[PDB]
Parts: sequence; structure tokens; C-alpha cells
Amino acid sequence: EVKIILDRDPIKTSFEQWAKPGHFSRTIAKGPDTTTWIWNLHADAHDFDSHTSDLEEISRKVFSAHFGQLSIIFLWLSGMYFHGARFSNYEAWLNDPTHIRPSAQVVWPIVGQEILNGDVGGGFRGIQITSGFFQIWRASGITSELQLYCTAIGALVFAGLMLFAGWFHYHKAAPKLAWFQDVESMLNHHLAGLLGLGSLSWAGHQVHVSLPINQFLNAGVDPKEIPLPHEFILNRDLLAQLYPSFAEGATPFFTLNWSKYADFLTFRGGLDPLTGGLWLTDIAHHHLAIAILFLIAGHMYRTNWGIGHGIKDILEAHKGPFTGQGHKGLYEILTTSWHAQLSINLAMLGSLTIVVAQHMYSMPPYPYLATDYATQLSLFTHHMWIGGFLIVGAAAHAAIFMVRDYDPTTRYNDLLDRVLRHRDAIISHLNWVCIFLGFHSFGLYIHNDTMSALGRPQDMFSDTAIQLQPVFAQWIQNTHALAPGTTAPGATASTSLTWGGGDLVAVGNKVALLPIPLGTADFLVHHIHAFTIHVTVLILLKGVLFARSSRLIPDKANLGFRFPCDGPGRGGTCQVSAWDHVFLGLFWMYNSISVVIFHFSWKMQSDVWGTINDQGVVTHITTGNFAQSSITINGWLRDFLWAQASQVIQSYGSSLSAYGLFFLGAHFVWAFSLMFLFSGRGYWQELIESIVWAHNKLKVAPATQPRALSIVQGRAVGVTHYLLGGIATTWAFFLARIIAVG
Amino acid sequence: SHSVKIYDTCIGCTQCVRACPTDVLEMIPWGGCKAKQIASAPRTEDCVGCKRCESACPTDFLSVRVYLWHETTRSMGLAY
Amino acid sequence: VYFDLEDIGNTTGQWDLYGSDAPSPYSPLQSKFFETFAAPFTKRGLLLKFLILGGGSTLAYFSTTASGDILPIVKGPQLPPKLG
Amino acid sequence: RDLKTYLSVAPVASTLWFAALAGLLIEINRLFPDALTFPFF
Amino acid sequence: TYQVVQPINGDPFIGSLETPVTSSPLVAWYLSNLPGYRTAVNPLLRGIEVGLAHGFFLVGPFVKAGPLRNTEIAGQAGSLAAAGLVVILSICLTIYGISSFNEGDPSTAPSLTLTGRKKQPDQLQTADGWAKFTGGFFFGGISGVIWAFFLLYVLDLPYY
Amino acid sequence: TPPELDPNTPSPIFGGSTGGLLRKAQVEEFYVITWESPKEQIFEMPTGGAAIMREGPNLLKLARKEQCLALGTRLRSKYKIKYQFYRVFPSGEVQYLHPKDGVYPEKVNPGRQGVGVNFRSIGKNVSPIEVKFTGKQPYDL
Amino acid sequence: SGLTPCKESKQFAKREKQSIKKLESSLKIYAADSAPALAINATIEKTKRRFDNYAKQGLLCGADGLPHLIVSGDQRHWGEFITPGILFLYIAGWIGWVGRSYLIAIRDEKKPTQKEIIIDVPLASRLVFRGFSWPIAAYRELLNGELVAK
Ligand code: CLA
Ligand code: CLA
Ligand code: CLA
Repeated sequence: EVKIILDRDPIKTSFEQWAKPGHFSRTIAKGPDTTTWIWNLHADAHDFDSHTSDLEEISRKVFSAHFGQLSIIFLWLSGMYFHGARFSNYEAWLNDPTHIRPSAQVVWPIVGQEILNGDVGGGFRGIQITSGFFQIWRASGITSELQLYCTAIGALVFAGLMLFAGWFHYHKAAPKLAWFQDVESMLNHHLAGLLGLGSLSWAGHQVHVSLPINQFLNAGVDPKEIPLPHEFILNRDLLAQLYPSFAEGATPFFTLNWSKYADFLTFRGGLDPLTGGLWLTDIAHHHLAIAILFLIAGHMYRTNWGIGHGIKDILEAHKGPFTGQGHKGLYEILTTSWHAQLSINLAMLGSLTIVVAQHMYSMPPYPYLATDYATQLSLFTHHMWIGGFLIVGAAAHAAIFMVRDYDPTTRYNDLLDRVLRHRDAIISHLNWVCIFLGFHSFGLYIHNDTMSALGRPQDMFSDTAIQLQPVFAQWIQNTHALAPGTTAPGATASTSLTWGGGDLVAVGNKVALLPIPLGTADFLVHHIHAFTIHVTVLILLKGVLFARSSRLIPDKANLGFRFPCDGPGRGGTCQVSAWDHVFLGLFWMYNSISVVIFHFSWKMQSDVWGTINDQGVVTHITTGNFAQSSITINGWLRDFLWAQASQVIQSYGSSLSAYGLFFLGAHFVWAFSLMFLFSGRGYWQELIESIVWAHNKLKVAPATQPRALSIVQGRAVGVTHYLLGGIATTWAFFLARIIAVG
Repeated sequence: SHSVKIYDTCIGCTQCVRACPTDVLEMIPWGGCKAKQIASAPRTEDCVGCKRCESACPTDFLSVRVYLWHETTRSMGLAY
Repeated sequence: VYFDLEDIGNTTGQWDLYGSDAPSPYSPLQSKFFETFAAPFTKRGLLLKFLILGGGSTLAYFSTTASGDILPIVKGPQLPPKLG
Repeated sequence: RDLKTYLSVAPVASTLWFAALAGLLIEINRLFPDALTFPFF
Repeated sequence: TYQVVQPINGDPFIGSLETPVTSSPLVAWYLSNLPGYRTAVNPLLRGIEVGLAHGFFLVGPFVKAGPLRNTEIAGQAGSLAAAGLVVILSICLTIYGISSFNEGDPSTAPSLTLTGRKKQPDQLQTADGWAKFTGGFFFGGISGVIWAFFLLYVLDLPYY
Repeated sequence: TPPELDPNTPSPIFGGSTGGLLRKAQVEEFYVITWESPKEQIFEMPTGGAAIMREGPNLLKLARKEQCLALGTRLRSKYKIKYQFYRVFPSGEVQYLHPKDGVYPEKVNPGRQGVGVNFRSIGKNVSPIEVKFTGKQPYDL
Repeated sequence: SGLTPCKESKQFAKREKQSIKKLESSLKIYAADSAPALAINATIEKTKRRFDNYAKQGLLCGADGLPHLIVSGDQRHWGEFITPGILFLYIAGWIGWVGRSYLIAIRDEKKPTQKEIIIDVPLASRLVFRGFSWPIAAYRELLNGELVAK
């Protein structure tokens, strides 16, 4: 076969269908008879494979939808750059980053809100931002508000192009099903074209704009005096005085004999003692390897020249004694089901966001990011939630595939088979591990609480009594310390300062990073992590494996992916559906992530962040109480929650009172969720009966018959507010705390 | 086991019999409606109580009702 | 593998899987020593009573003690708020 | 386009309505702030 | 073409599956020789062995992790607790048996051998046998604790 | 009319599943469903994952019955097939369950006699107090 | 009325005083001719105006130093509750009356729900000003106010 560009001519464009609500569904396009109609309209709006059964049409819908998504992201980026141009103190912050608070939002003087425009420094009144954009912009060598303004226009223009493309590829030239399926092609391009050229491109701006300008900023020269980026490209003299390797052209690269380029590219590693961020000389070099690597990787798959790989070939040839003919037929499944692809992608993109958070705190990439605790606590916590959510979404679509696309008669797999043929063995074991982890992580805490309360500190699990020293993580930690020179001779300093041992970095009076200690307190929390994660996995995997059938419900697959139950029979069968497993898994992801970000916040303030003076004396924020008081639930209640929540409950009258409002505001919607979660629509519908009576009495009863929320929606509404309330509370709590104290 | 009854309000649509997962109901000759048939619960010992029958009745008020009663192995839907 | 009404047991996998059926590997006399000395506890009922009454009073007996915590001991008691 | 008019007057009618209301309320306040009572009688 | 994983005893419509951890010759040999599976032996006899092994083993955790030692001279007394747990357990067993099996009743184990050799009537699992098993479990349990404790007095072991 | 009987007929090709019979089958009951297949075909097992129908008569033993009807119902549609299922017990007696009266239950048959039908339909039942202390229940009437 | 009028309350004066000093403190960092300064001076002028009006409109104050409202019906404080309230009931009645005028216009029609999710704005604009004289709902009440079926 030969891969090519395939499209079709115009397929309609009119406001006619805008005027017709629920047009996409044949059931709902007839209009409402009850208020249920309205909710269904929004819940089935994006269910494309529920609209039609043609794979070509569904594929064309999701393709333009991605253009729509990108359009928004570009419009969203356009605003952040614009606000950094009109309503910000970036130019002020650019001179004194260590003392001036970054702010990019001014509030109108109505009703008394102007109080939120607090003293952020630089003779500026506004709201302190924790997005981190200031450190990105300084890293890109962005000097003036003009350049941020130009990027704002550039992003807005791109937003228009993205939006235009979506219309063009759904209404004008719609890609054919064969085009979407060319996966050997797409992977080649996304590997080489998007990632390879993308990383290559940024490696260029760095070694021409970022690296030159950043050196000036660090020398201490006034930002307004620093030559524009284009003065470095034109006159190579400027980029020759600093980084003299530029004296030659393509040589030595072209003549190989690498390199005299060690001058602006190196494997130094560690952290810049003056900026607190990763060496820009390393990052530029880093993107150089990433480019080439992905450019190499972009030539694995065979297309139109017989050289490369057929993915279908690779899979089929991977079969063992234990697994059967497994992997055979996976290519046809993954090229035929969107949900199958989305599940894998969510699981992986979500997992990636989580490693990003752990990598950006321990290896601070942007200049003056480490000592801005307000941002670092926000960035880590933000990615933890984003990654956390995306992972739960993988379970949902894995389940949807099982219900909707799974067909043994047409697209058998054998690997997917067998798994279903011992799903009780997998779930029963995962059940056991969770119970073991629960007792052996949380039970240790309850032990500690009881012994402490009985006045038996020596009978506790602690560093001063019965120690549970996490030696495996400690040994590794030590190994990365002895890594440079010994294992990796090219590396000058350690990978991270958490592995440094006897190295510390400070910017201003604040600590950027230092070796992070590990003790019994860290042992207990990690098993708590190991525990909470497994239970989340249990709920979701159980939902996927038993999505189709069960000893209780032989034909669950016929009931669909999202149904309330199958009645009170068989003892009761509420929340048997795969949807309800995602619903239940959502709470447990929340439970797990919440104790993760609390683990972060306390550990950093207690053992890492704090004030340092020029005598070496380090004074941490909470003063190193993590080791002796995080090993007790009462300790978490008192020394963590009670103690640190004082900032947000004492923020009224201050610039941080909005956090005080959102603190209580989020407690409200959280408790509000409990009305929906603890009750059933049977009561509410009967209550509405008495209320409907009153309206009929006064001739003001609506034709659209009011109905209580569906059983599933009641759960959807409940978990949504439980999440919004709980997460927003910690948000207000975190930001108020870290902005006031930090 | 559970208790399941039928009423002369039945119109012989036959939908519940089609809805039942454990073959509890069946249709029998009658002369109270144009369909000339009516549902019957001759095997309530095999019923589980999922009410799929009720969920499928179009009579104003259900003509087939399921009154959950004493629990048995059959009704508890146990494969063990 | 099979299915005969004749033999339901076998039809429904009622197999003594890991069963031995082998002769006793235990040396005799040893068995006989244990068979005559552990015999009183094999009657049931009586064992139940022996463990309750015996276990109960044996437990009571450790009522008696020293380095448990029977000593508020010479320590001046606080007041310690409005007093009392 | 008749039809475009039709997209409108949907729940976009709510937002156009409430945005107008919000504006009016805001201007009133900007004009008469901190009012705890009706003092004209 | 050779798969390792097979239906149980060749019957794919029955619960379990055959895997290396279930039907290996090593696993089969080991499990068939535990005191529990010696179907043809005195239940009382089988029990004592279980008690002895279990008893002996229980002393360790109680003594080492006990409130009484942990640098506190109480020491080997813990073993005494272990002697208390084998009493609790014995009670449970006695209860399980009494409730399960009736006096007149016969065995409830399975007579067919895995291979269908109907030839085999079996076990305790009767009111009479179980009582014997527990009764022996106790005797062995107490004796197990005592001998471990006995070793504790003599000493020499690296942990304690 | 007399029901069909069996049984020595072969069973379908499967590899083994964990959803299979348990002790309940051994000591309480178990079920068998049987059918005739025109071709050797592949079908989704209620308990497990995937199995191959064997051309000609086929025999399957399942626990719980509902599993029997779920599979059987699938057999009727999807592919056109005629099926029947019986209740085994442990002694060896067997019991014909479905269809049980010649024809399927959806279709009205003259042989059938009504059970549990109240001719005073409606919710014309009496208040609980009326039967208080009378073992009866209002619907039973 | 165990309170003292705000005009003659020391606590009420201490609050105006303390508030102005807080805003003036912030005034120091920004220097004179400045945007924040003008913004803060505008809040200060808005602050003085506020307290001035409360005293001017005879509102009592509590030991706390904050005004308190009398809703008993006392004539000196209708401004506090009764006057604004009647204003409310007028508007609330207006909205409800217009809303009920729409449903009755809609009820005998085609698909009535169609105009409940897609508003008939020509019809609505025709009925909105009927709420101006909504308290002549009273005269509907003398006849066709509410349904007799229930
Ligand atoms: C500008 C002219 C235009 C017109 C007249 C149409 C008309 C139509 N489109 Mg096309 N479309 C357009 C532009 C247009 N589209 C563009 C620029 C894109 C790229 C994204 C698309 C991509 C697209 C897809 C994938 C599909 C259509 C479909 C349709 C038909 C369904 C009608 C409908 O209800 O749409 C919807 C009306 C709306 C008002 C939806 C608005 C959605 C926007 C993007 C939300 C923006 C996000 C928002 C900011 C989130 C914040 C919320 C928060 C503030 C609370 C209809 C003929 C569908 C079809 O063929 O029917 C089966 C279909 O599948 N369109
Ligand atoms: C790549 C990302 C991605 C994509 C493309 C999809 C796509 C889809 N999902 Mg999946 N999902 C995802 C991630 C994703 N999901 C994640 C991360 C989770 C875990 C929570 C889920 C869990 C999930 C479930 C349980 C279900 C889906 C379903 C669907 C399908 C229809 C959904 C719909 O109509 O939209 C409708 C959109 C709405 C009704 C918007 C509701 C607003 C939300 C609930 C609250 C937003 C609040 C906001 C964040 C902040 C508050 C602001 C407020 C005050 C204004 C569609 C194929 C449904 C399905 O049946 O699949 C076929 C289905 O039931 N998804
Ligand atoms: C704080 C309240 C709370 C607690 C304690 C639990 C506990 C548990 N959940 Mg639940 N869960 C909760 C809230 C809670 N959940 C809420 C609000 C939801 C709604 C979304 C869920 C949804 C949910 C699902 C879907 C699942 C669980 C599961 C589990 C079990 C996980 C396995 C385990 O750890 O074993 C260990 C048990 C503990 C750690 C409990 C504490 C034990 C104490 C400390 C020791 C014993 C005390 C003492 C010695 C006992 C003797 C006292 C005597 C006087 C009687 C565990 C029992 C999973 C499961 O079933 O397990 C496999 C499961 O799938 N939960």
C-alpha cells in the first residue's frame, strides 16, 4: 500500500442546526417534555460515537475538536502574555526578582475589591501570581512589555488559524478514514516532526537569545541597556565576546572533532548559585540531544519506501508460552477504536504530568523559581491534580472500550482474553494487597497515636524509638551523590541538590534547595502513597475487567457503560456499572493526591525552605518538626492543619482575603455535595410533586415538566462538588499560607 | 423467594416477559383486552427482583408488580 | 473434562486435590506417645470448658503484679486550673 | 438570519440578560456606593 | 504451541486454572506432604505437628516486639503471651468444629481423587476427627511455645 | 409435550476461566444449557471471555441459570439458534426449565395456566391494617 | 434602641479614624504624584463619605461601633428596612407577574416547551412593562387569580 493525502469536498455549513437543540441525537432532537432533556443535551454533546456509527464521521469530529481546543489554548496564552504587558510589574521584577512579588492582574475599584491590589512591590498594586510566567519570560530573554505584547498578538493570530483550520477540516476538506489510520506515518511525524524539530527549534532560541541575554542579567547590567536579541544574530561580535566558540561558523560541527562548543554547552549539572535555576548552558545542550534523539526515532516505521517497520508485524511476533498468540490483532483494535487510544494516552499523559511535578521542584529549571516558594508549591500541586485526573479518565475509556468496541468474533486479541478469563484472580489479589497496605501504613499511625496518648513515646514507630528507616531509597540517594566523577565522569556536580549531601544553594536570604533527609516519617507517608494508589487502581481496574459481565450480572454489557444499576434485586445492584467505578475512583484519587500534596507542603517548609543568613545558620519555616510530628494523625491535625491554616483565617482586611473567602466558600460547596451523595432522587421527585402543585394552583406551572436529577447525574453532581469543594479549599489554604509566610 | 403479581390492567404487550433475565413470567390466554393475553408469574422462585419487568410496563400504573420478600440463594443472585 | 449424571461429584470438580492418601510418615511410638498424652484434650466440650475456666483463671492469676503500672507513685499532684 | 437570531434567545438570552443586569447594578454602586439605607424617602 | 497455562484438570467450565504455582511437581509434592493433607493419618496426629510448628514460631514476634522487653528485662515472658494466643486459637477451632460438624454426620471432604479414582473415603471433618485435630493442635501449640522459650533460656541466637 | 433429555453431547472449546462453577454446583445446584449449532462459531462466554461453538449439538454447564438465559438469549439473536436449559441438582435428577411449555414465554400458549394474577387490578388493594395479624399480605389476595 | 446614635458614638469615630490611618500608611511607599496614590486617596475619600452618610442618616451604632438596623417598624428607620423592602416586593412581584404572563401566553400553543427553552423575545418585550402595574394583579384575584381545579 502507499500512504497519501486523502480528503473530501464541502460537507455543509449553516446556522440552521444552531437553531435546533440536540440535533446530533435522534432521540433528543424532538425537543423537551421534561427537564431531563436539558441535562442529557450537555452530557451527550461530546459522545460522538453515540451520535453516528460511521468511523469516518467520528474521526472527523474529533479532529476539528482538537483544532477548537488548540484555538482556546492559543487564546489563553495570548491573554497571559497580554496581561504581562499591560497589567503587570514584570519590568520592575526584572531588576529585583528576589524581593518584588510577581503580579499580573489589576482589579477595578468597585464595591471595595481594590483591597485585593496589595503591596506586591515595584510601586505596583495587584494580585500575586503563582503561574510562574515571570521566570519563563526572563528565561526566554524577554526584556520589555513590547515583546510580551508582540507574543500576545502572535498567539491571537495563531488562535485564529487553529479555529479556521477546524472549520476547514470538517466543513471544507475532511480527512478520510484511511488517512487517520496511517499510524506508522503519524508516529513518525510526531516523533520527528513535532518533537524533534520542536526541541531543535527551542535549542536555537536558547543559544541565540536566552543564553546571551541571561548572562547580561546575571552580570547585573540594567535590562533596558541589554542589546535586543537580534543584535546577537547580526553582529556575531557580541555573541563572540561572550561564548567565544562562535568565532568559527559551522566548524567544528561540520568538521566534527567535537567540540570547542563546551563553552556554551556542558554537562555541568546541579544548580546555578546566582539564579537558583538549572544551568541554561545545560538546558540548551539538553534540547540538542532531545532533538537528534527524536529525529532518529522518527524513522522506525515503514511508509512508502519499504524501509522501516510495520507495527502490525512487530506486535504479532511477540508471543510467549504464557500468553498465547497474544499481541496479534492489537493493531486492528488500536486503529479502529478511538476510546482504546484515548485510554492509553490519558494514562500516559497523566503519568507524565506527575513526573513533571516531581522533576520541576527537585531540579528548578527557570531562573529565580526555586526561592519563589509561592510558585513552586503551586506548580507541583497543579500538575499533581492534572495528572491525577487524566489517569482516572484512562479508566473510564478503557471501560467504555470494553462495553462498546470489544468484539471477540471480529477483533480478537488473546492478551485481552485470558485476562478476562481470570479477572477474579487479579481483583481478589489487588483486594488483598490494599488491605495489607492499609494496615501496614495507616495502622502504624494509629499505633503511634495511641502510644503517644498513653505516654509511651518509646513504643512508637519513630526515629527515636522503633525505627523504620527507608534504607533502599537512602542507598539510592547516596548513589546519586557519588555519581559525578565516579559513575558519570562527565558530570561535574550532582543531578539534583537533594542528592548533594554537603552542598547548599541560596538566593537572597532564602534557601533554593538542599539535600532532603529521609527517615521513619518518610517511610510511613510513602506506604500511605503506595496504599492509596493501589486502592484507586483496584476500583478502576475492577470496573474495567467486570464492565461486560459478572456472576451477579451475566449481561451487564447490554445495560451499557453508564447506567444507575439493575434494581434492588440480588440483594441490590447499585453502582455495578463501570461509570460508577470511575465515580468511586474519583474520590480515591482525591484522597491519594491530597495526602501527596500535604506530604510535599510540610516536607518542604519543614526540611527545605526557610531563611538563611551569612553565618550559615539555616532556619526552616516550620522548623524541622516533620520528623517527630508527621508520624501521628494528631500531629497532622495540629502542627500542620491547625498551625498553618492561621494565615488564611487571618487574611480578612489583607490583600489575601479572597483566599479567606474561597476557603469558606469551598467548605460550603464540599458539604453541599453531601446532599446529593447521601440521598436519592425518589425523595426529591416527590418533594417536587408538592411544589408543582403550588404552581398549578397559581396557573404558573411550566410545560417542561420538572424532574429530579437522574440517579447517575446525582452522583455526577455530587462527586463534582465534592472535588471542587475539597480541592479549592486546599488551594485557598495553600496560596494564603505560602504567600504570607514565604 | 420474592412475590410477583399481575393485574387485569395488563394489556398483553408482553414486554416484561421479554425483559426478565431469569424467565419468571409468561403469557397466557385471556379475554380482558384486545391482545387477548395476560402475564403470569408461575416461577417466582427464580426471580431476582431487578424489576426489569416493571421498568418495561406501559400501563398507567404497573400491571406487574414485584414485592421483594424472603431471601433465597436464587434471589440473592449468588453463583457461589 | 467429562460430564456424566452418573458421577456428579466428578462432574462438578469435587476433587481432593492435594490430598496425600499416603501411609503415615510419622514414626510409631512417637505417635503413640502423643496419642496417649494429648487424649484428654480430644474430647471436645470438655476442652472448651478447660480453656474457658482454665484460660479465665490463669488470666486472673496474672492479676498479681509489680512492674505493670500500679504506681501513681510519689509525685506531687498538680492543682491545676481554677484548682481542685 | 432568522436562524442566527434563533441561536440567540437560548440560554445566551440568560447571559445577555444577566450581563446587562450586572452592568446596571455595578454602575448604580459606582454612583451610589456603600448604601445601607434608602435615604430619600 | 505449548502453553503452560491450562484449564483445571482439563475442565474449562470449572473455577480454577492450572499454573506453575498450582500444579508444579514441586508444589504438588510439598502440599501433599504437609500435615494437613495427609488424609490417611490420624487427625490428632496431623494437628500436633501444626501446633508445634506454629507455636514455636509465635514466640519470636511477641517477645521481640512486646511492650515488656524492648530493652525491658521482662524478656522471654512474651512467649507466655504466645502461649495465650494458642489458647485463644484452640478455642476458635473447637468452636469451628462444634458448629460445623455434627456427631452422627459423616465426612464432608471429597472422596474422588483428582484422577477420578472413586477409591478413597476421607478425613477428619467429622465431629470426632476435628476435636482430635484441635486437641492435638493445642498440645502441640503449648509444647511449641515451651521449647522455643526453652531455647530462649539457654540463649545463643543472634536476634535474641 | 415432553421435554428433550440428554445428555452425552459434547461441550464447546474453551481454555478455562475463573468464572466457572464452584462448591455451590457440587452441593446445591448447577445448570446446563444446550443447543444446536450450524457452524463452528465463536461466542462470548458469560462467565469468561471467548469460546468456540462446536458444530452440531452443544452442551454447556453454568452456575445460576441467569447465566443460562443470558447466553441463550444471545444465542437466539446474534445467530439464530434454538436452545434449552435444565437444572441439574446434585443427586442426578435433572429438571427441564426453559422453554418448559413447547413455545417460548413471549408467545401465548393455550396449555398455560395463570399463576399469581389478581382480577381486581389497580391499586385497589386493602390497607395493611386490614390484614394486620392475618398472615396474609395485601397483594396475595 | 439601647444603642446610641452613630453621630455621637466614640467607637464609630475610632473606626473611621483607624481605617483612614491604615490606608494612609500605604500612601507612604508610593510617594506623591502616582497612580496608586491617587487610587488610595480615592478610597480614603470614599471612606470618609461612607461614615459621613451613616451618621448623617441617623443610624444607631452598637458598642461595637458599627451601625445596627431597626426593623420593628419604628418610623425613624423605615429607610433601614421598610422602604427598601416595599421596593423589593414591587420588583419581585414585577418579575413573577411578567414570568406568569409569559407562560399563559405560551401554554395554549403548538409545542409549549419549545418557547420555554427558546424564548419568544418579541412576546417577552411585549409583556415586560405589564409588571409596572402588576399590583393590579389584585383585580385579577377578584376573579381569575388562581385555578379552581385544585
Ligand atoms: C462559523 C461558522 C460555522 C457554522 C454556521 C457551523 C455550523 C455547524 N457545524 Mg461547525 N465548526 C466551525 C464553524 C461553524 N459551524 C468551526 C470554526 C469549527 C472548528 C472547531 C467547527 C467544527 C464542527 C464539528 C466537529 C461539528 C460541527 C457541526 C456543525 C453543525 C451543527 C450545528 C451546531 O450545533 O453547532 C454548535 C453550536 C455551538 C454554539 C457550539 C459552540 C462550541 C464552542 C466551540 C464552545 C467554545 C468553548 C467555550 C469557550 C468553553 C467555555 C465555557 C465556559 C465559559 C462556561 C452546523 C451545520 C457538527 C455536525 O456536523 O453535526 C452532526 C459537528 O460534528 N462543526
Ligand atoms: C483527553 C481528555 C478527555 C476527552 C476527549 C474525553 C471525552 C469524553 N468523555 Mg471522558 N474523562 C476524562 C478525560 C476525557 N474525556 C478524565 C480525565 C475523566 C476523569 C474524571 C473522564 C471521565 C469520564 C466519564 C465518567 C464519562 C466521560 C465521557 C466522555 C465522552 C462524552 C463526554 C461529554 O459529553 O462531555 C460533556 C461535558 C460536560 C457535561 C461538562 C461538565 C462540567 C464539569 C463536570 C465540571 C467543570 C467545572 C470546572 C472544571 C470548574 C468549575 C467552573 C464552574 C463554576 C463554572 C467523551 C468521549 C462520558 C461517556 O459516556 O463516554 C462515551 C462519561 O460518562 N469521561
Ligand atoms: C475514613 C473513612 C474510611 C476508611 C477507614 C476506609 C477504609 C477502607 N476502604 Mg473506603 N471509602 C471511603 C472512606 C473510608 N474507607 C469513602 C468516603 C468512600 C466513597 C468514595 C470509600 C470508597 C471505597 C472503595 C470503592 C473501596 C474502599 C476500600 C477500603 C478498604 C481498603 C483496604 C484496607 O485498607 O484495609 C485496612 C483497613 C483499615 C486501614 C481500617 C483501619 C483499621 C484499624 C486502624 C485497625 C483495626 C482496629 C482494631 C484492631 C479492630 C478491633 C476493634 C474491636 C473492638 C472490634 C479499607 C477498609 C477498598 C476495599 O474494599 O479494600 C480492598 C475499596 O475497593 N473504600
